[PDB]
Amino acid sequence: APRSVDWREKGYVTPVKNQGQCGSCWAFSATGALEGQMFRKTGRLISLSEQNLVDCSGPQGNEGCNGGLMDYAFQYVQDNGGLDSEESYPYEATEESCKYNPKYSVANDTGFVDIPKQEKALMKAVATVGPISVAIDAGHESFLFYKEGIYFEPDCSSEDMDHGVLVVGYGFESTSDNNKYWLVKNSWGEEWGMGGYVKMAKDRRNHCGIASAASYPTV
Ligand SMILES: *C(=N)C1(NC(=O)[C@@H]2C[C@@H](S(=O)(=O)c3ccccc3Cl)CN2C(=O)C2(c3ccc(Br)cc3)CC2)CC1
Repeated sequence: APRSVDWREKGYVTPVKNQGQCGSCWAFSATGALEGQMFRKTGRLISLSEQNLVDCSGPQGNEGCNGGLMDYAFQYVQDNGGLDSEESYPYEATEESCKYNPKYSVANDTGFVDIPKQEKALMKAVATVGPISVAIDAGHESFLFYKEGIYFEPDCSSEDMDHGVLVVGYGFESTSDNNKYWLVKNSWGEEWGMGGYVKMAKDRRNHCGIASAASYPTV
């Protein structure tokens, strides 16, 4: 694999969004991964509707503003035969009745791939596929108040993840002893972290569980 990857530079990634006070992180992770894969397929980057996921994917197991799984979201898109654009079905940050309209579907998927639970496998997937949905342990205030640099939290769990985010690349800082990172897009607005991104510690024993539940949709 390349020593560094950044899919933002290749046009795969929409600007950072803000889930607000709705527990819809999973929906933002899922739209980010699907935005990437649709861009690979068609050459068109189109922002996708998180609200469509929040309102409509209960049958697949998602719980609206009380949590969900990216793979359940990918299953919804396949079962449903589509997913509306962000423009057509804007974000409300509250769980509402399903308003999916197939006229404004701009994305599709045919299933999903769960990546083997190791960072070397995650790196291979990021290098070859595009942005990847991942689960992390975000349950420390060190993460809440992250500003810049490589995030490392000694108490982070590799097994107990509570936040879905998007790996858009990886690389290394030239600074000191530990310098590799995953480039991660969050859904907490541009104010948080590095314009909404966090450099998460890479190749340090699956830090925060970033390789424990990684997946992407097939298109
Ligand atoms: C986002 N605003 C919040 N977190 C979640 O919904 C979070 C996303 C995924 S995960 O990425 O943490 C994960 C964890 C374990 C295994 C796979 C994945 Cl993808 C699940 N989330 C959770 O917080 C849990 C969950 C699992 C399933 C359902 Br349905 C609801 C919630 C508790 C694991 C709401 C804060």
